[PDB]
Amino acid sequence: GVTVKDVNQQEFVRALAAFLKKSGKLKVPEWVDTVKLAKHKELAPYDENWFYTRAASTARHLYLRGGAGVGSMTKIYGGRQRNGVMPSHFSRGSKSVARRVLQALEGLKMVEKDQDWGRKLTPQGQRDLDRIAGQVAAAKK
Amino acid sequence: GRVRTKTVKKAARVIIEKYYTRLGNDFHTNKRVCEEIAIIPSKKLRNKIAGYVTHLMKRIQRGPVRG
Amino acid sequence: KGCEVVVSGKLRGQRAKSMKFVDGLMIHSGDPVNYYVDTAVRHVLLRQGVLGIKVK
Amino acid sequence: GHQQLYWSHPRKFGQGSRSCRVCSNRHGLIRKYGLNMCRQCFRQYAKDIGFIKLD
Amino acid sequence: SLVIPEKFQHILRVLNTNIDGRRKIAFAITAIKGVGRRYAHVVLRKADIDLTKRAGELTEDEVERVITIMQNPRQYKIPDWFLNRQKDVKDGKYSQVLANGLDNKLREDLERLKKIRAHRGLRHFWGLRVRGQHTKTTGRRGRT
Amino acid sequence: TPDIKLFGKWSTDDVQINDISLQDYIAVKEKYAKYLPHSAGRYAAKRFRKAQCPIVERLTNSMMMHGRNNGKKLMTVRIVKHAFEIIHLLTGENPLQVLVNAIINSGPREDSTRIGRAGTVRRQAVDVSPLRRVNQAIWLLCTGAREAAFRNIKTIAECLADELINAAKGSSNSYAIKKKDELERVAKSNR
Amino acid sequence: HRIRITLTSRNVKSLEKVCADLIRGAKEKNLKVKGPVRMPTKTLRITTRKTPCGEGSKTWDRFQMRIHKRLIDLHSPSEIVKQITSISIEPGVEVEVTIA
Amino acid sequence: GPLQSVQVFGRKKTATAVAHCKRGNGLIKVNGRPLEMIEPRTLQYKLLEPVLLLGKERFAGVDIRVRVKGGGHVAQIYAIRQSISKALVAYYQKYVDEASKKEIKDILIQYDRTLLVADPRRCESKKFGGPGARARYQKSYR
Amino acid sequence: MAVQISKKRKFVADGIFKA
Amino acid sequence: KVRDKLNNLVLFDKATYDKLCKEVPNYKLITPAVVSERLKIRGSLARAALQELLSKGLIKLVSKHRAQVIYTRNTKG
RNA sequence: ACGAGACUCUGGCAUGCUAACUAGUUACGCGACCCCGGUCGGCGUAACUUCUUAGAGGGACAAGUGGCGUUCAGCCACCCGAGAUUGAGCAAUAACAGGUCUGUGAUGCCCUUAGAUGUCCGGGGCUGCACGCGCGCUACACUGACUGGCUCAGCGUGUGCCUACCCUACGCCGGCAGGCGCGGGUAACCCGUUGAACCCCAUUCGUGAUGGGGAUCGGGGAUUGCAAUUAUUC
Repeated sequence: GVTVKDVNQQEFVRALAAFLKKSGKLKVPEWVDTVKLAKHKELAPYDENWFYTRAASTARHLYLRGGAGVGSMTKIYGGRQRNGVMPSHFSRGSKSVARRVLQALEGLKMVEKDQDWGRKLTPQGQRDLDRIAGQVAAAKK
Repeated sequence: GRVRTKTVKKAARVIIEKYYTRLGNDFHTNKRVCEEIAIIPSKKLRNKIAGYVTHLMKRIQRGPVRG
Repeated sequence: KGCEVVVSGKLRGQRAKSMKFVDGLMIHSGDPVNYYVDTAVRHVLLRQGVLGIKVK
Repeated sequence: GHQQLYWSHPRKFGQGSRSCRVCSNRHGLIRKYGLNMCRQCFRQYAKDIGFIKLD
Repeated sequence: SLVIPEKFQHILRVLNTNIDGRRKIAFAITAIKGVGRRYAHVVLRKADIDLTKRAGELTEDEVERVITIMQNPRQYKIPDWFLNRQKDVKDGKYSQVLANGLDNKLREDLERLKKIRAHRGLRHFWGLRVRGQHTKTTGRRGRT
Repeated sequence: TPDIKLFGKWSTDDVQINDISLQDYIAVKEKYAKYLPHSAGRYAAKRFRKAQCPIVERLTNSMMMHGRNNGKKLMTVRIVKHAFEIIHLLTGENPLQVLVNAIINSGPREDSTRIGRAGTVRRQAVDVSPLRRVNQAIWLLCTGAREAAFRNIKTIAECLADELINAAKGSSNSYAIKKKDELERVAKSNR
Repeated sequence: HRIRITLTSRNVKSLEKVCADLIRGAKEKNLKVKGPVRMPTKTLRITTRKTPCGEGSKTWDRFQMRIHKRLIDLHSPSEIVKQITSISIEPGVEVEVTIA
Repeated sequence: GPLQSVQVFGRKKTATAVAHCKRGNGLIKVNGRPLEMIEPRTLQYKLLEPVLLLGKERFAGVDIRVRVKGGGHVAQIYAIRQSISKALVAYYQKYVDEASKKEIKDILIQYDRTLLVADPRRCESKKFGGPGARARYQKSYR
Repeated sequence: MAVQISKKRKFVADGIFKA
Repeated sequence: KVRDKLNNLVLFDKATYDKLCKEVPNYKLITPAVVSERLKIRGSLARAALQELLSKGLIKLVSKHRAQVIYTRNTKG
């Protein structure tokens, strides 16, 4: 038996993104093609279906730590904002992107609304993540 | 460097002049004697005094001291 | 063990001058200046100006 | 209307709504910890308050 | 694949301006005034053009389609805030403005400000910094 | 229980230094060999403690320069590892042997110091300390790689690699050997 | 009753003296008592200039005021707490009694 | 009934790393994940220094679970690589005849002294008049 | 009370009252 | 002392392609930088050419990194 | 006698002492999931200070060894050792036509005092540009720019007196800047296990004033305030 902690996180996120792409029940919004992920970003993402990757990263972060809502989850996807001539500063990500990701994962049977302002994982989602981790570990071994 | 001042040398000279049968070559023993018999309001001064007493007795068991 | 009285201002003249009167022991540096000496700075309203007092 | 002409300007913020509680000056205030004093008067009265120089 | 295709366009004529086809398509059409790197990624996202192909080997049907999207994008689901010239001062219509049109619109805006005799138009007529900043120690290219 | 100890994948044994003046100043012989070129430090605290520092550590410390690269150590470590891959892959021998022989060839033997009053260009010919020779060779090789990999399509790890291979034989084409010969001739000029 | 006594002051030696007095009183009154909980110290710093005008080298002052806090737990009714806190209190030590 | 255990810490700048050694199968996992999957991947040899220097047979009958917090990245790596060796030394000292403790401690000292004793270095306090602890602002003449 | 200022503000106000 | 403005090629020609597939797999060290030097090609083209040569199974890989790729020939022994 | 030293604060360490449901650890039980063990800052409870907090103590003195020295004051090197030069605070006689009358209900003289040089209200200016100088910020790139994923802190601040104006997790709406009902925190309790950046991994780019650099400039939308034009800020 292997959990996600004993397998590489990058390959886990990529395989989980492929799994949620193959499931086809995520309800991708219409403005995904023309949107900027944060106010410090400059261009659109080069990946065409990055919503599955963002959903996989959000699911992995919720498995690692619970009780994360929207503005808590926004702080994870932060970075420096190159202000041109002014010096850089740290800025948060977008709010509606995280809201749509957590709403899509609540619509799917993977995320349960944790009591007192949080979003935990459904035990079916935890089981699904353990299958993905075991498949990646078996493929690597 | 490490050069002692008037208070350390004078205090060491008077404690060897007033006491000899209790003080010795070991630094910790005469350090505790200087704790007991002398009023030292600090600890670095106490350690410097006890070190100079150790060096002075290392001089005295070899030869005479004119001070 | 000591005292120091200094009077500052104009004294029988247009140009100001300071007369310091000290005897005994007086320390200035370290922490033992804080809990030994007491220093008070007051003023005198003379007819030709203001006079300074610093005693310790 | 002199009485309501005297206060056509509401001073509820800015530098002119805050003054030192000793010398009535409006420059270099200390708003930290609810002091509301200028720097010179704070340095003058800092011994009796409790602020002492250690570091 | 890696070999050159037959009938390879070296210089492309788009809106009577020279565009090389040697660069990436998302960064070759940005030489048109009025379009940029963010807008080039959106005009190429609604119509089916892959972003990994160079601009010299694209086909004429794709070229005409991206011309149509870059002229009139409001009916192909492009948001109104994403456009540059929204709520126009004369007719009030949302339109992304191309190169010679951008120059003409800028000229009419400057001539309108000069005619109405505003502070910004007067500072444009003099040749000063119209946004408002300390030009005491900066901008030494104003005179010789 | 390792029989021998490998610097990542390179054997630290079967290497020698030809110049006997730098036996103790180049530390790659079974006492100072480690796995990675990133130690805990405390090598410049004393007056000759840096002589025990390994030459790979010295090159890794001296490579990061020019403002924008200060503090970036792990990047320099992976540059050094990719470089040593290129030296082993091109010449065929061990990268540590090429690195040690590059210090011998690119180190100056004698230098001219300033003498006289102020303003004069009067120089006196002296000879260099053996540790200063090592430092000068390390500095010259690193700045040669730096000026090679600037505004060029060649990468930094390849430019470091071609600088060490050229300096290992002295082909009068690397920048460090040219500067060393220029220093030798300008010090021999006013002797 | 789960009654709590909070002990705070500026100086540390008077606070330690009155705290040790309260602990030894609770020990001699034949009653269980928890130890003093040492709260982290709060440091109040204002860094201000030294010259009143704008002349001279830029020298700054570093004023500092540390505040200590202690927590004291008892298992007694209210009159025991009042009779143990109403005798021999330090002049520079501020005390607050809370009950639940 | 009786159980044997030891808790040994280690630090470099401000990152403490408390280890835990007791009886069990040989397994080393820090914060739940093993040593071979600790970022950064450049310093995997530096993390694996004590195990690969002492041998697998020394870690044959002990399990290790280390929690680490504070510091940056490299300070955390140095804290864990000090804490593993310190925990093994203390475990052999407490529950084994210490000839084994001597024969691991002599070669640990002979490799690097960092593996056992700490690094007594902290950051100096900034002073007014400059951007750092030692550097000063530029002084203009005329 | 209904105000209950902080522990730092209480000591600051006490020092101001003393001054 | 001539600048010689680099007109690197984005896509291949009929002589560049077969001179590369004749000569470049016989190099002792193959890097995108050095094949861009010796072939006067664009940098992304060199990455594509080494990727397709790796897919064809004619070029050995020794290390992979986001800023450094090194390619060799097969062992002649 | 003063100044230095001496003194105080802080950093570095003690598996020993005294204590912690406003800080935890280790065990046990109840849960979720994987293949009998592993993961969980999920829940609860019997010991303790290993982490944390802060009080009293201890340790380091040229103490030991080998040299140089009038064998005096001292210097060099080394072993054991967490340290064998951590940083700051305070700081003498004598003065300077040094700066401050625009910090002061500290102040002498002089001026003004109702057609005021006090006072209040409205508008403007302190930002105005052929130029010169100083402290600085951003870059001149491929040890790099962009796009995703991974992972790591410590000093601090916080609902106010005339004094309106605090820090914010959470659910909804919108690309984003932002918007109403919704809870906590007079604070090791809530923000907060302060998911900080630089760094690390993988694509895109390839010597081109280029996807470097973002000055100047046009159009639109929000928040603060009684009011933003000479763009407050985003």
